[PDB]
Amino acid sequence: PPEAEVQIDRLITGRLQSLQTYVTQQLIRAAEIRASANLAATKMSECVL
Amino acid sequence: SLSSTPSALGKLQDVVNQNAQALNTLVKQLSSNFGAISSVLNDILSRLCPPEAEVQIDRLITGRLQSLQTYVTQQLIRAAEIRASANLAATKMSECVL
Amino acid sequence: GDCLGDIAARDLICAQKFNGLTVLPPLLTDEMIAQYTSALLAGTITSGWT
Amino acid sequence: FNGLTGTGVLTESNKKFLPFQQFGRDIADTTDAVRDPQTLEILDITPCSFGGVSVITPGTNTSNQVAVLYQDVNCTTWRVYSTGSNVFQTRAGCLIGAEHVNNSYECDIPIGAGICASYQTSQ
Amino acid sequence: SETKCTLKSFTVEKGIYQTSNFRVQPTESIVRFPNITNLCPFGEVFNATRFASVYAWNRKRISNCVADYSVLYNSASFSTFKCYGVCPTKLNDLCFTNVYADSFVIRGDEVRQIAPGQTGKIADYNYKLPDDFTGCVIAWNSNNLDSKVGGNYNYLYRLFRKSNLKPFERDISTEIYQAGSTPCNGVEGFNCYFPLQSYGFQPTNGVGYQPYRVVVLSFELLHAPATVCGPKKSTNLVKNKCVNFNFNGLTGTGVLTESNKKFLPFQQFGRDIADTTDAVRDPQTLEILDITPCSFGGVSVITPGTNTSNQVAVLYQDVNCTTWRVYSTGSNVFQTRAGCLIGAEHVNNSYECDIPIGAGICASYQTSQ
Amino acid sequence: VYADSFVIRGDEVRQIAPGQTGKIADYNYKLPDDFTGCVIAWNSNNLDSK
Amino acid sequence: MYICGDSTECSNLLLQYGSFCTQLNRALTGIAVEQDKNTQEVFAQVKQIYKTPPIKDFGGFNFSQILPDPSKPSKRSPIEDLLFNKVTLADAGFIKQY
Amino acid sequence: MYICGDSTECSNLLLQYGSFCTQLNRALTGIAVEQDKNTQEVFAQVKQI
Amino acid sequence: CVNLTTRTQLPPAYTNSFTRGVYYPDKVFRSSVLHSTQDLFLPFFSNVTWFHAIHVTKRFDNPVLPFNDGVYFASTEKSNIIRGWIFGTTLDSKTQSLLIVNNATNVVIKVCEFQFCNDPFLGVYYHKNNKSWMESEFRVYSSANNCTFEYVSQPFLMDLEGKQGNFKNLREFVFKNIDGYFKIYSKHTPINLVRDLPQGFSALEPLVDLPIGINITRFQTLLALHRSYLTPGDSSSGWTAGAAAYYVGYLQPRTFLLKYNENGTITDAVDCALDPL
Ligand SMILES: *[C@@H]1O[C@H](CO)[C@@H](O[C@@H]2O[C@H](CO)[C@@H](O)[C@H](O)[C@H]2NC(C)=O)[C@H](O)[C@H]1NC(C)=O
Ligand SMILES: *[C@@H]1O[C@H](CO)[C@@H](O[C@@H]2O[C@H](CO)[C@@H](O)[C@H](O)[C@H]2NC(C)=O)[C@H](O)[C@H]1NC(C)=O
Ligand SMILES: *[C@@H]1O[C@H](CO)[C@@H](O[C@@H]2O[C@H](CO)[C@@H](O)[C@H](O)[C@H]2NC(C)=O)[C@H](O)[C@H]1NC(C)=O
Ligand SMILES: *[C@@H]1O[C@H](CO)[C@@H](O[C@@H]2O[C@H](CO)[C@@H](O)[C@H](O)[C@H]2NC(C)=O)[C@H](O)[C@H]1NC(C)=O
Ligand SMILES: *[C@@H]1O[C@H](CO)[C@@H](O[C@@H]2O[C@H](CO)[C@@H](O)[C@H](O)[C@H]2NC(C)=O)[C@H](O)[C@H]1NC(C)=O
Ligand SMILES: *[C@@H]1O[C@H](CO)[C@@H](O)[C@H](O)[C@H]1NC(C)=O
Ligand SMILES: *[C@@H]1O[C@H](CO)[C@@H](O)[C@H](O)[C@H]1NC(C)=O
Ligand SMILES: *[C@@H]1O[C@H](CO)[C@@H](O)[C@H](O)[C@H]1NC(C)=O
Ligand SMILES: *[C@@H]1O[C@H](CO)[C@@H](O)[C@H](O)[C@H]1NC(C)=O
Ligand SMILES: *[C@@H]1O[C@H](CO)[C@@H](O)[C@H](O)[C@H]1NC(C)=O
Ligand SMILES: *[C@@H]1O[C@H](CO)[C@@H](O)[C@H](O)[C@H]1NC(C)=O
Ligand SMILES: *[C@@H]1O[C@H](CO)[C@@H](O)[C@H](O)[C@H]1NC(C)=O
Ligand SMILES: *[C@@H]1O[C@H](CO)[C@@H](O)[C@H](O)[C@H]1NC(C)=O
Repeated sequence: PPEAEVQIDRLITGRLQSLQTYVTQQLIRAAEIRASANLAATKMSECVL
Repeated sequence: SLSSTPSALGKLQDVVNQNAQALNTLVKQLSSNFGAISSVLNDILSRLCPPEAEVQIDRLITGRLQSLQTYVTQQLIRAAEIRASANLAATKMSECVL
Repeated sequence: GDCLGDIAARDLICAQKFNGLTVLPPLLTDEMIAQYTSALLAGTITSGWT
Repeated sequence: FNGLTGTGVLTESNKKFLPFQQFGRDIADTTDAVRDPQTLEILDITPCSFGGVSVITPGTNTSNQVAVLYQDVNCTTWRVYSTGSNVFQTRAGCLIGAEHVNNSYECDIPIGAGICASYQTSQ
Repeated sequence: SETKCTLKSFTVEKGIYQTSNFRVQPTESIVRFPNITNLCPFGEVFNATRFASVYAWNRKRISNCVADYSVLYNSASFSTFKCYGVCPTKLNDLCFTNVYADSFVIRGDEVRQIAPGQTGKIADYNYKLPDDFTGCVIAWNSNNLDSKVGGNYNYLYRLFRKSNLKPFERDISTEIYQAGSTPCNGVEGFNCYFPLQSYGFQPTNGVGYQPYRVVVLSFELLHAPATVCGPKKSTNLVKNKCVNFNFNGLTGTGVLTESNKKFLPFQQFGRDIADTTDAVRDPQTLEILDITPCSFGGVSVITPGTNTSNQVAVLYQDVNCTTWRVYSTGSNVFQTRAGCLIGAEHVNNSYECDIPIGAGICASYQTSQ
Repeated sequence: VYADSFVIRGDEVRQIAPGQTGKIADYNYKLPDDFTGCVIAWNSNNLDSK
Repeated sequence: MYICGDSTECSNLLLQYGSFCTQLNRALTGIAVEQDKNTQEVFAQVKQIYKTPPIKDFGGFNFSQILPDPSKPSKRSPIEDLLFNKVTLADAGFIKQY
Repeated sequence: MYICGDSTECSNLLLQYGSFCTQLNRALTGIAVEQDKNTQEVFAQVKQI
Repeated sequence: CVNLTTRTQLPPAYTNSFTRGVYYPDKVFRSSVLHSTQDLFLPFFSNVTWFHAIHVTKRFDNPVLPFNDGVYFASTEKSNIIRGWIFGTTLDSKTQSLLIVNNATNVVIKVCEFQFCNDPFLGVYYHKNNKSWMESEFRVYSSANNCTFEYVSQPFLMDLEGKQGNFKNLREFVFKNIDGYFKIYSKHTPINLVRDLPQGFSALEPLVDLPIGINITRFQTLLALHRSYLTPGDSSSGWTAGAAAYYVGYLQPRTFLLKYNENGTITDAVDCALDPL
């Protein structure tokens, strides 16, 4: 433990960083998809209906 | 109708809840040790001397900066979504009202 | 039991599941989307834009 | 195994190790196979856990009955916490603890894959 | 100037900049320790006629005393001293709670085993110190006390055991150890052993075989009422001012006020949602005090460009102005919904917004401007 | 570069280091917590003893 | 304040990360400015503040629930007053004293 | 599962970061919900089939 | 030592632990807050073994139970029948063990190489003359060599009177043996029950933290016997079981969400591993 916990913490911090990176990228992508979806919804109303 | 069904305004209630929860989260996150012996700077300083104390303090500084960066990134993303809503509202004001 | 049995496949889907990465289903299935699309066409064709 | 510890399910493997190789690893550099120290058989190691669990909850200010969805269980030991005597298989997982009715309705609590749930009447 | 440093510039453009927060400094310090008058039994722990065998070590409770370690300076000399918790230079500023002194005699080569993470006869079968340890290990040579010419055989250690000890366990039994298949029913034959052996301590032994007296001081810090404190002098308690403080070793800065909190008898400190101490029980008078941070905030600066003038106005968001926790009164005080604005004139002429302040108020630089 | 020099008892050698306490560390020779340098010592029983 | 909590030793150690703190606030300032811009883009399209005439007939059309109610302390229409009493905010003023 | 892989010692150490894991999933849940909303905004404009 | 007889043969009873077994996990005051913590706790709604003493079908349960790395103990009493516990491994003079008893005058804690009785007990004799209940027998052990820990409380006089009616006193304890320390948490709650444990919630407070240094794998409960002019004079059969009950559960690592009210009292809790809800 006096040493093991240091090595384990290095990995925990690193894995959390990887997950945060993932979530941030998914949030950015989601915003782009929403914009596309809003456009599609607009077209459905204005081009189809 | 507005009086009867409170959920009508959920869209506006949501932005005052989300941007409040965000700060309550930052305060609560201060309790994390981030790998340190204690989340309290004063415990680190009252028990340890600089050659070791500075390591424990740095673990907390890095962790708190990470929490703040997370907050700012989320606020920037939310701000972009709000701007899009505001642009739509502005468009409607011109095209539906004027 | 499918991921346990078929080790040889080295299926990426199993690798993702074993590491806690989960893919969730949509609420609207392809069949339901098809019904909505068909309704819009029936409307457009028989009562256009009204 | 020779000092290397862990948790998992051991099964016979079709992997062949070169004479000097004692352990094998996956794409994430995690041991996924070992050569047994007394019988030189290659065993594969599969993690014990797997996943896919979520809970459908009426508000707790109404009742404490819940239904549990198991995404990776087909229900036709099912790797579930309880059989529940009310088992409905859907495309979104095995739903245990909810009645299946033939009346369609407007969606209330969405589950997925066309299925929703609600708390209705002796509810 | 604070704005200039933040922006890394000697020129600041027209607009509003945030400039940290309104802060105050502490003016005095408060030191509070329980009024313990007795000196700790350093004599009994370190000047004892006899020490225990390592297989059957003693554990003495220490309480209600002052840990003035300096009393050992003109007497004892230690070859070994190591703290696994606190850096030695800070021991005098702290209070301790569950304080115990373990003591025994071992050979010098075995002194290295009284530490976290070690193996060997002592670490595995006689005295295991935990991996998670707070305390100090102290030891010294006792060749002129614990050695005899024909050998001092009064000191025993365990040589044989079936499994290792867990932290702070003792085993003083004398069952016969079975090394082989034989039942060892009081046999002590080829495959049976009496588990304990003596150390042949003699005055002519080389250093690794000389006896050493070992004392292990176990303790816990800052989470319970103090029973043992270092030799710090206390001060008077100052309330309703920004002060520095030390309450039983716990330091910090803040404003101390009377509290309505009630602590359970065993609780010394209280904490907020971020696990920061926000209340203490005073060590001499058992009064609960709340601790509020000295600083608070809400400060920003309204700046005409610095290429025009150096006059600025300062807004204090959390000041009502009707000592205001401001840097200067300024003789021009305008209270707005956005804060107390000091250093700007208030006029009744509305205009187009120039530098926005907030809550309907804007500012500008206008005419003798 | 400076060389400090003195004679102490062997049990006190352990005190010539950052973070230490004791008669030497506290009252005779205090070495700083922030220290760059090397501490070197040797037995002089055949030189400094009578 | 978030990271060090006025600990002096932390404040000095934190100096090495000062460029990160500056960056965090530049981002937050940018968001804060956009929020006022959004409000103006939506509501300040017309810079002539036209007064509602003394009420004259509109041919039977009743606009009293959308027009401001003169009896109120804040000149909100009956509908607006309802909207304001449904969305709940975190605080009720911007001045909180030490 | 991502960070510890069912190691017990890691799981206990990871408790101090539990507030971060909760935050990561709140973000992912928000995305997941929006994906069904996007689908309805585009295709479920007319409720008469 | 005395080997007791004239006892009938009954299966153990089992009950529902409900929400009992929570104790204050710290020595820090906090209030109006929920706090998540991990420690060894009695799981909620666990299987609790129910032991019983009653004269009637004469029953007097004093078995040796496993300690299993942590014990939840509780009792319901009307007349001070449960007196103490024995903790250790073999309990046969070969190794050290811990004896904690209330002998009606002092609370006594000892750690020695005790040789315990097969049927350890304490007892009270009723004197019809002058209507008195007095502490008489103390068996428990035949020997106590090489004692390393000893504590005796100040004197007190315990009420040894037999009682009729329901149980009035609920006592709960948590016993742990960690890094050489025997930790005890406890609470005393007034009750009015005929049988079994009451439902409800109360957190136990720390009582002692004993620097013992011994290995505990098993423990035994010590009950008092009643003897009187109405019983046979034979020491193995001449006794009354009175009326008392106790419950034993075991602790497991768990995470709990604990709710602290305005005055810092734990008023509720969630067992995070009880179920998906
Ligand atoms: C669950 O497993 C079954 C096989 O055991 C899958 O296949 C169907 O099984 C039913 C049994 O009543 C048959 O009537 C169907 O004809 C089978 N389908 C096919 C394509 O062969 C079933 O698909 C699995 N369930 C899920 C949700 O994957
Ligand atoms: C605490 O006591 C137990 C019981 O005596 C010890 O466990 C036994 O160890 C022997 C030797 O390996 C085995 O043959 C027994 O089967 C074990 N019994 C049980 C119930 O597990 C345990 O080792 C002791 N603890 C320490 C630190 O010595
Ligand atoms: C500043 O404090 C005052 C009280 O001291 C607040 O209340 C107003 O005080 C003025 C004093 O001239 C009175 O005329 C008003 O009638 C009071 N208002 C109310 C609602 O009672 C004042 O609101 C505070 N200022 C700010 C910005 O919060
Ligand atoms: C618009 O409609 C409102 C009713 O919704 C009218 O207000 C009412 O006026 C009568 C008197 O004629 C009062 O007795 C009612 O109490 C009023 N109702 C409310 C809710 O205030 C209003 O006068 C109409 N205005 C116009 C221009 O037609
Ligand atoms: C309860 O136990 C205590 C402790 O063993 C008994 O008190 C001791 O009695 C002997 C014999 O008279 C004295 O020599 C000791 O000095 C006493 N010890 C203390 C600390 O006072 C006590 O008598 C027992 N009581 C009962 C009712 O059994
Ligand atoms: C000993 O090792 C050999 C070779 O690895 C193996 O075949 C055998 O089963 C092992 N066990 C015994 C009891 O011989
Ligand atoms: C130990 O005893 C000597 C006398 O033999 C005395 O001078 C010294 O001060 C004592 N040490 C302590 C700590 O009391
Ligand atoms: C000593 O301690 C007592 C009890 O804590 C306290 O009441 C008293 O004021 C203190 N100071 C003096 C000088 O007695
Ligand atoms: C009780 O019976 C056991 C055998 O079950 C025996 O070993 C023990 O010595 C007996 N004790 C007494 C007091 O008779
Ligand atoms: C455990 O509790 C259940 C009730 O939940 C009961 O049916 C069962 O018999 C009990 N078994 C044991 C060994 O306690
Ligand atoms: C009651 O009488 C008995 C003799 O039968 C005697 O032993 C006992 O001590 C007496 N009790 C009291 C309180 O005097
Ligand atoms: C244990 O008791 C025996 C006597 O039966 C004695 O000779 C031995 O020294 C004692 N051991 C300890 C550690 O006190
Ligand atoms: C807290 O303590 C106060 C003062 O004794 C009392 O009035 C109040 O009812 C208590 N509240 C709770 C929840 O126990």
